[PDB]
Amino acid sequence: KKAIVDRSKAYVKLKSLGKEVRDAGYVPETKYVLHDIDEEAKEKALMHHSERLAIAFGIINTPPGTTIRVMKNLRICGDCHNFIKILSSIEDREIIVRDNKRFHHFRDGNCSCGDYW
Ligand SMILES: [Zn+2]
Ligand SMILES: [Zn+2]
Ligand SMILES: [Zn+2]
Repeated sequence: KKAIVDRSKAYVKLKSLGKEVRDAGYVPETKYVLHDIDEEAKEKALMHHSERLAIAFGIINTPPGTTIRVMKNLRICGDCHNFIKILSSIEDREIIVRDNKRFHHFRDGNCSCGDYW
């Protein structure tokens, strides 16, 4: 209930981050979203990938510059990998996403996996 409030705050930050990461050169690859829905809804479906929501929550919940550490039991999709790389170029935080195979260390617009995962 109050946890729904934490989610709400993450979705709000995500919208903000979405605009800035777009300004930084992120272009959402919506050809991936296999639903008979409009382009805006497809872009929202990608923005709402849970690793983005968890990163947005980490950013509002921690002091500026704090390393963000997110764990996802599933592989990070190509679109999230691009989004988080670009976010790491404009947010002065190390962002670490642990997926099913590795620790993706996003720093300064690069990932430690070299985009091969
Ligand atoms: Zn889907
Ligand atoms: Zn994704
Ligand atoms: Zn990576």
